[PDB]
Amino acid sequence: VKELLEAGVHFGHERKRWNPKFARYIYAERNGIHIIDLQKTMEELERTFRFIEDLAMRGGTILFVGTKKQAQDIVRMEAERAGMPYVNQRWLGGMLTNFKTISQRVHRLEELEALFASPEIEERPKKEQVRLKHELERLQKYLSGFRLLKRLPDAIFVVDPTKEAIAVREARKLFIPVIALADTDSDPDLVDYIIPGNDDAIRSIQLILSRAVDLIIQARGGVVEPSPSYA
RNA sequence: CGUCGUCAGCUCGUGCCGUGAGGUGUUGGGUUAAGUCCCGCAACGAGCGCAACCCCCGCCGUUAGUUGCCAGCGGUUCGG
Ligand SMILES: [Mg+2]
Ligand SMILES: [Mg+2]
Ligand SMILES: [Mg+2]
Ligand SMILES: [Mg+2]
Ligand SMILES: [Mg+2]
Ligand SMILES: [Mg+2]
Ligand SMILES: [Mg+2]
Ligand SMILES: [Mg+2]
Ligand SMILES: [Mg+2]
Ligand SMILES: [Mg+2]
Ligand SMILES: [Mg+2]
Repeated sequence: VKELLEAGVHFGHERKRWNPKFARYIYAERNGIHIIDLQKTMEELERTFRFIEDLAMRGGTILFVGTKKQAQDIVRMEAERAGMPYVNQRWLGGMLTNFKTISQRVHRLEELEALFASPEIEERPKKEQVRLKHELERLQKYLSGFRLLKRLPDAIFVVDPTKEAIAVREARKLFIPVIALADTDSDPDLVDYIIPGNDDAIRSIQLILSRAVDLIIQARGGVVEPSPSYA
């Protein structure tokens, strides 16, 4: 499932703005930039995917987090495709560590879908319609990929662990294992199942997250053919 | 009951940070009469306050016509 010229796709990036624990995943540094050893990326993609597989084939949830503008859209696609939750927009504080309270907000979200499907009163004032609807779009913006989470994920997949340090933090306090793609600006030891690759180029964000979702469906019940990628 | 003070404020739940007192939220940019609302945010909500719901005055309509009103008719002791 794994493919090999991801070299055409990413080979990583970032100049000495690096974290030095990431030393082991580096072949050399080129155009004043850290160049990620793909042979290591391989060793890892395997061991990571093995974990991913077992989790799919036991029907266990993955939380997908990415909000850096680059990996932003491709998590709505790729996660819906896996029929799994994600946070696309802002990563609210305490989503895992204070789950039940955050979710108490999704009941509100549902409750608006129900109320605003119609009618059960449109004899409520004009302002209130406006007010309530504005709220509705709101929850929808952050909470959309979140509602699929009815229980604490059995794992979480993150695009930038540095950028999503809070996320990795919340998981570790819960023992929720962490999967992440991570370029050279990252603390490796902080990840359980790790994908040492460029995390800023959508070429790469694409390949890795897709093949992830692919392995997710392929072992879950079915197989599928190409999914959406912006050029 | 006064007062600060009709001032925009004071807290809480759980989360997070801190050995701890405590912090966060309630800070921050814009806006408002206002913790008023907007956006941003390790917070996410909730409460007592703000506001709204009640009374008065301003415009209009309807229900009413006496003890109140008199526009036109008729009388009119000259006082609807
Ligand atoms: Mg980065
Ligand atoms: Mg607290
Ligand atoms: Mg201290
Ligand atoms: Mg503590
Ligand atoms: Mg406290
Ligand atoms: Mg205060
Ligand atoms: Mg305070
Ligand atoms: Mg302010
Ligand atoms: Mg005031
Ligand atoms: Mg308020
Ligand atoms: Mg705030």
